[PDB]
Amino acid sequence: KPFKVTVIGSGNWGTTIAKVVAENCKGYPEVFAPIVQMWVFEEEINGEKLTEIINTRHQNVKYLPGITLPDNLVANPDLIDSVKDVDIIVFNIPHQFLPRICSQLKGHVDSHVRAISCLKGFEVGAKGVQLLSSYITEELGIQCGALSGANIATEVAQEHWSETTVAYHIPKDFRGEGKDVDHKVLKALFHRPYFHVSVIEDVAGISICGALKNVVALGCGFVEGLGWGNNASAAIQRVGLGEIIRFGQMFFPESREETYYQESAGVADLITTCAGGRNVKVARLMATSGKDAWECEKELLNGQSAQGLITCKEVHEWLETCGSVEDFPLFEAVYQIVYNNYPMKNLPDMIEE
Amino acid sequence: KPFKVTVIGSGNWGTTIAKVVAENCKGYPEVFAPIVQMWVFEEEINGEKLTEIINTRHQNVKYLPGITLPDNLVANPDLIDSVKDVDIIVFNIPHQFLPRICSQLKGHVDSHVRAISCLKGFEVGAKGVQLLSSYITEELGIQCGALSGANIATEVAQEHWSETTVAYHIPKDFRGEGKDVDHKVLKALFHRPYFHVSVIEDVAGISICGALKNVVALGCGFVEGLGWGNNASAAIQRVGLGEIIRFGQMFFPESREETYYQESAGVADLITTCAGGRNVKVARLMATSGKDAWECEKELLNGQSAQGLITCKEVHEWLETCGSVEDFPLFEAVYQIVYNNYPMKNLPDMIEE
Repeated sequence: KPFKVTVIGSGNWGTTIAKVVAENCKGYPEVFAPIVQMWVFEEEINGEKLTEIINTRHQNVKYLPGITLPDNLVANPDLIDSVKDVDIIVFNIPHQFLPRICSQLKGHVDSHVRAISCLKGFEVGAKGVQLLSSYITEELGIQCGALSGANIATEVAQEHWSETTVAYHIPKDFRGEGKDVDHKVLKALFHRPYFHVSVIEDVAGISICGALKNVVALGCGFVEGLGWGNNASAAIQRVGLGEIIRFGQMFFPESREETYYQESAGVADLITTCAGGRNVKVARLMATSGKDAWECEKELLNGQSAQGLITCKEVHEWLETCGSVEDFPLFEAVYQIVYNNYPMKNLPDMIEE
Repeated sequence: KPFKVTVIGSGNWGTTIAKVVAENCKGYPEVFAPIVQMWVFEEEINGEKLTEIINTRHQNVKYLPGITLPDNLVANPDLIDSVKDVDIIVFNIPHQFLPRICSQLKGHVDSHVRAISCLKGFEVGAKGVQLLSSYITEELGIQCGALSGANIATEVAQEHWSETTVAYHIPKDFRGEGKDVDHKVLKALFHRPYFHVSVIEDVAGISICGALKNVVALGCGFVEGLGWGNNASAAIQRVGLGEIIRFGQMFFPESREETYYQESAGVADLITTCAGGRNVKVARLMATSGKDAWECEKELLNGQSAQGLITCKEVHEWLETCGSVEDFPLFEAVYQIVYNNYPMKNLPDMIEE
């Protein structure tokens, strides 16, 4: 009768929503089962199992240090055991691990199971476009939504106020109240006083913003680094928002314009990304120094990557196979500056209408 | 036959817009008359006349120093002489001088004259709402549009790339091509490679943004100063944008939602204002110190004011007479914090949906 929730991922973002979910399961005992399972890929810190470190003193010592986890958030090293007659699966693993997790879950989940994908962005390249939520559905046979917004795992964990959008299309095989998941169940599952949740249907809209915003953030960084200021940056954000809407309606049609300017996953996530982050910082240094993206990527983010560098190439490849490159001058301009040696100062002329 | 253009202004924005217009008049000799007149309220410098300082060596030494003005930008101390059968009037003076300029132009303009107001914002209070372009139309009997975007006179003058929206409803009195002004004439009049122009109809939409953005910028400052970061700020911008749309469509129902998220006057102007400026800076200090607004206004802005402080009171008064206070929780929250002594930390609970 009540909904059993499992989180598949355990990382930064994985541990953090699993806490969000565990706090709501305790908060609504008539709706959700008391215990929340979290799939942790077994690792040993100082010869001690990570799964047991979490199952008292309640801290993900490696991926989320200093954050006290509820009591009902139980770590599980077995993927199939964590899924043992689950109702709601919250997918929170890096994109490169999705094919592994899906192949391992095939024939072990359940037709009744409904899922939510916390994986930001979508699949884009020369061969086509695909939502990661749709990959889950066609490799598991389960209904799958998305969670995305202007948020960072570190801030949500420290209970710093931010928002998120949760998108889910109610399926045909729905049977209502205390039996299946609707927008009320999803609102109760994720909403916290420090984490405002808006529940919608548009899974496509929420998803494309998560990737495309990073291409726009590069254009803002270029413009900031050149010393053009806030007004020039705000102009790229406006042009960028328009290109995100255009991309969504062209390839997912399907998608509501409203999602892009009304939701956290849209406009708010674009604003925060263009204000500060990996993509804007790398682009700003490219303009300051004159070094190429990857030189700047190495210098500032050491380990990690500015995902917009990959996205602008992938979007370009998809648009070349569509014959729709002319329709997105900002996306094209960012690609031309990053990969080829386009002047950067020519950005206004390239986007000029 | 060609369009004679006059700018009523001479200040920061006035001289800058007159430079933009003079550049385009020289650029389109088949559309506009060669000379552009600029009304300058006579003042003496080195005991010298400001009007003659501009009419060679072409510099507004007091209001726009270091900026070389074309050749065809002629300063005029006589209001009526500057309007000497003129086709297009560009109003660019501070809000407090609009009743003076209008009362002095009454019975001296000409019915065929079309105008553009560069005066940001609109009139709001307990008694009602009014566009300042509508005040011009009701006092002069001339059609009047608006010019607003994410821009600063200083940057546009320096030819630093930015954008603007120009809004104008084509009237019933319209003739067509080389006889009257349409969106093509307005695009040619204001568009520059360093100043991108988008021409629309929605005069109401672009006007309300110019005032309301400062109420939102206060909410961002509060949230930043509390140490909640970019994600919390982006959330207030998202909520704020929604409240600007809601306000526009409630009180100027002929307003298009599109204007708010597609145009420079909308989303871009909101982004730049919330990123940096008087309103965000004062609000940030209010959170940092704990002093009241005006104590913070004196400490940073010296001989300048954060308009949003007045606007949040004026909007509240209008909403009280409408009985629509509940519909705008963010606008109400900003008010309550500024005027009364509302905790500021309660901002998420006040806007919670």
